[PDB]
Amino acid sequence: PPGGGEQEPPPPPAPQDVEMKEEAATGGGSTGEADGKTAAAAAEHSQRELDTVTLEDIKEHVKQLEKAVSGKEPRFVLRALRMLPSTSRRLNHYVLYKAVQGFFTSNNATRDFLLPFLEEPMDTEADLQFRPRTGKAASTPLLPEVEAYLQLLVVIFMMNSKRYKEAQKISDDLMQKISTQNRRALDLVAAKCYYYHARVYEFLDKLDVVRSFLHARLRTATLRHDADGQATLLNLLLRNYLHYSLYDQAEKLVSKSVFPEQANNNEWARYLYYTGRIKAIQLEYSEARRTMTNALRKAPQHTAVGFKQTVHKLLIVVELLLGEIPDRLQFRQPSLKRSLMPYFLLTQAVRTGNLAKFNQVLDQFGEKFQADGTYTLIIRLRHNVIKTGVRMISLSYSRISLADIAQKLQLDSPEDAEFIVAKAIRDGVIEASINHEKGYVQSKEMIDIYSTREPQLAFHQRISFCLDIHNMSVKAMRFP
Amino acid sequence: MSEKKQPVDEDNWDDDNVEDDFSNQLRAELEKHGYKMETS
Amino acid sequence: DLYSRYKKLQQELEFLEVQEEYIKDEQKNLKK
Amino acid sequence: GLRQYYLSKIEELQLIVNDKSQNLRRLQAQRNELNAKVRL
Amino acid sequence: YLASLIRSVVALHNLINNKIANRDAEKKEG
Amino acid sequence: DKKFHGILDQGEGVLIIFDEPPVDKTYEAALETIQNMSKVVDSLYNKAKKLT
Amino acid sequence: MYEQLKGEWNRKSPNLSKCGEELGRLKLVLLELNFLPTTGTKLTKQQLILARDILEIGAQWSILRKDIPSFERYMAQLKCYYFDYKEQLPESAYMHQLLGLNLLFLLSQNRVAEFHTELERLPAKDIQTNVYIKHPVSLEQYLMEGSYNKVFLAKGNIPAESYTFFIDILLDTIRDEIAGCIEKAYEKILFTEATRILFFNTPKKMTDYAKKRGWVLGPNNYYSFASQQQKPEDTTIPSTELAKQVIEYARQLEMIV
Amino acid sequence: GIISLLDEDEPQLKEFALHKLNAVVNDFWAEISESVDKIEVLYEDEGFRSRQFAALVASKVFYHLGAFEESLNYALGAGDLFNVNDNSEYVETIIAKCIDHYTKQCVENADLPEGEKKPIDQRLEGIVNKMFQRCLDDHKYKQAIGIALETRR
Repeated sequence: PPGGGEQEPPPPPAPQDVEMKEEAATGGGSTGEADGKTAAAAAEHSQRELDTVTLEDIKEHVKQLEKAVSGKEPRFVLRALRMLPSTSRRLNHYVLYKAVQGFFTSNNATRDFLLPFLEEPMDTEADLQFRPRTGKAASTPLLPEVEAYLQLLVVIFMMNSKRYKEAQKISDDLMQKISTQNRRALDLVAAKCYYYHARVYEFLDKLDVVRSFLHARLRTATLRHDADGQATLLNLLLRNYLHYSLYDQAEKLVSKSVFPEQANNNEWARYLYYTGRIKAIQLEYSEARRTMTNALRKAPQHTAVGFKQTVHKLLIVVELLLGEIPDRLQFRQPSLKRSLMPYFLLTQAVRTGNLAKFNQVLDQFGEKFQADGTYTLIIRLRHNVIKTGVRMISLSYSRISLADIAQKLQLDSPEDAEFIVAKAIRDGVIEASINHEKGYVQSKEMIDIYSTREPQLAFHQRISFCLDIHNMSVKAMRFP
Repeated sequence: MSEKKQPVDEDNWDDDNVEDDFSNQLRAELEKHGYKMETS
Repeated sequence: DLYSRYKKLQQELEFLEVQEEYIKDEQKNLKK
Repeated sequence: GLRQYYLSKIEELQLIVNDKSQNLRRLQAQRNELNAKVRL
Repeated sequence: YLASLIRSVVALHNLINNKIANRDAEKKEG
Repeated sequence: DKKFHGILDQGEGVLIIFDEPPVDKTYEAALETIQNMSKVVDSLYNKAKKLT
Repeated sequence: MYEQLKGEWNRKSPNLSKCGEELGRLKLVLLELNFLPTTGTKLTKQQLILARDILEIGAQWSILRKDIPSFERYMAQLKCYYFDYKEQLPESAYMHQLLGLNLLFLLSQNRVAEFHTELERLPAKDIQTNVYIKHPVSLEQYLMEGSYNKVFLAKGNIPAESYTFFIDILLDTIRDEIAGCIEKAYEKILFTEATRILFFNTPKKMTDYAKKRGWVLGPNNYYSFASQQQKPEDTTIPSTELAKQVIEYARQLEMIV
Repeated sequence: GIISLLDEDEPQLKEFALHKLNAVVNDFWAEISESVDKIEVLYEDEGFRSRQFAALVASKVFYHLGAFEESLNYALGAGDLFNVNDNSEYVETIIAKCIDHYTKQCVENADLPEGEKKPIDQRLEGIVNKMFQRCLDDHKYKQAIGIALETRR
């Protein structure tokens, strides 16, 4: 009781200090300015809801003795939130439940008491037509149930809480969704709950009847609103279709839903990456690396970014497949350095011409590549090792025996050492001829490449590109 | 801010190119020259 | 009456193209 | 049906309202500025 | 190619010259 | 020592002599502008990137 | 239990008067129930384990009679059955030898895209285990680089079943390929060296290739037509295209947009 | 290949493929992305007696394929087997583009219907007045003058 009564009594009110200022300012705003007048294309309540997801990601950790959040639920759920003269008593009810935690004891919600914390939208003239309240009054309890996820006989409490929000989601899909942004501000509440709708299901449940419900969700999308409904319903469509073998890749080629034209700078950034791997996994190399690069330089400024630990790995998988390689550790971190050393040792073998050096990696770190889920692209680098090597040898040696190149590439056979060189010319790596009767492979010396048209093609790509950024500097300037 | 919906979870560059060339090739190439005289 | 919205947003597109061409077709003559 | 025959484009004939007004603004700000400098 | 490269940087320096006159007056004037 | 330029042959001693002032003025005096302009965009960080 | 089928299926009945009765037996499957995966009644497997054993052997004789369009009919239906998350046999003595059999014939079908989208369905069953499916993916791997002799060392290594019709198409797509790769910049080859680079001692099959393409039949000789002289020295093809591009530079240079 | 069963032209399977396309065309709406001919000619090979039921399932899959107009035309040929489908959540999809183009065809008509007119499809034009009845039916009538004038009727 002294170790309790000095360390337990400040966890109730100082969260009550900041929760009368963040979602009470959201409840004070997004009931009267999302159901109210307007929250326009330049709104604040979405970014305010962006402020009330991230703060509560790392806010709550403990099972909430002293009712420091276990008493917030009997506070924050007895809410009509209809109009100002009936919420002037509710502005007292933000303080009337504070002494319920203090003078008395509330109901400590420890893994059992969430069932009398969900049935309240009948109590004291509550509604569901005001879904700028009730979609947020879903998400204000729907987040902290599932934020820790706590995975011990809880899943049904998360489910029935989603079912009441799914009842709000059907009223979203059918009933009066126009110019109140009832779809728009709840497409985020659709999108943000889907990740809590998935990590429940990616932990212990199925995946696929939600997909047909997501097709029914994609049905009404772009069918009433063409803003942030075309965007988040397609990355959340793709998120396990890539990991499954179902159709979902040539469908997304001819699909019209490729461009929502705006997706709020962070869901748009990874959007070019989930379809960036689709061209990577189905052999479309050169088209992929520009939507892989564009999916990199549109991401914000966080540090614990473990998906960015994957895109920097994957972006130069396909560039090893094309030949080009940048320095990958050019932004090396204390958390990037350990995530590069098996994969950086791979491209060490690629810039060399050795053949079973590839085999000395693929037995040492063959298990690591299957953890990242990338092995099926790794296995085909032996075509690109041998074309790197045959370009390397033909440029160095001019008149080399074909019964010498195989011993240097440890090919163990001169009789197909002619044959890779045949496919080197069929692909077009080296030009010159082979004296198959003698055995030497002669190469012609290069000639005046300066007086060829091809450096103008190095220019014309970049003349037209540099006039574009001068035009974009004009088009983005005179907003005043 | 800083949401990032998580689905899953000079001094440096020139020597890395120099690390690429002699990665496993004659690191302390100092004493083979003392042994290459009587052989070659 | 979704078609009242149709016709008024049609008037909207029309007069907005009006104003856009009016503002647009001066950037040369003003300068000259 | 006939209800789903003319609704999808009136949904966003309202969204296509202020684009051309923004065009008017980004153009006319500079246009008025030019007229003003000239008569100045 | 050099002269067009210069054209992009100059208008970008002009872009900040409008972002100095956009943000530093909405709190001042209103 | 580049006081004279040419080539020497080993088989029979043939000195193929050639000369051209190739070009120097056009490219490297336009190349150093690029690294001057790189430092200008670097100095744009000290009035734009810090500021807005 | 409505079978009508358990007498003449294991023994060879080569194109006899069974197949029309077999399809009429597959007709009497469809009166009773659809081949919809039957999400309810997991215990009733006679429509699932007994009926699909008819459909997997129905794809087996579809290659022995050279019935190619009807072969991909049954194998696509078998793919829609192991898609089911309902618990079945995980495999049998056939599932490797049929799924990887589709991998080996679509190899011959000249569509490399569907060769690689199979790889979602079995991550570990290619390298660390399931050596009978290592052999087809390593084969097309060996067809990817220049290696041809290690390909026909795998034509000395056919472990699982016969694979006869697939490697014989794999003969034919290699026959024109060497007849394609005889056409590189070579010198004179006598009538022994490139005579044996495919798999021929001395038939008249070489004249069937020597009159198909060039490298003329002569005194123990393949004549080289490595001219490549006609195409260069084009100022005109730039001068049409660049005169377009230079005005295109001046469009987004002076005219305000 | 849940539609590659159409390789058999025997009329019993041609009448079983429609018997099956009722509850099996639901899931793999992506696995049928390339089935125009095996629906149009299979809808003209009278062994498949429910010929417009195949056009029904093709309009099911092609709107899913984003081929709104291919699903649209397969709704056109889908006869009364589609024209009665009017009030649901996915039928409203392929009953957007139909009059989305019929309304402009009839704009051109009521502008000048004298000669050289577009071919009245009777199923593109069929559900037009049939849904004008819906303008009567559920007693919503302001949207009907706009339907008529939009379709220039």
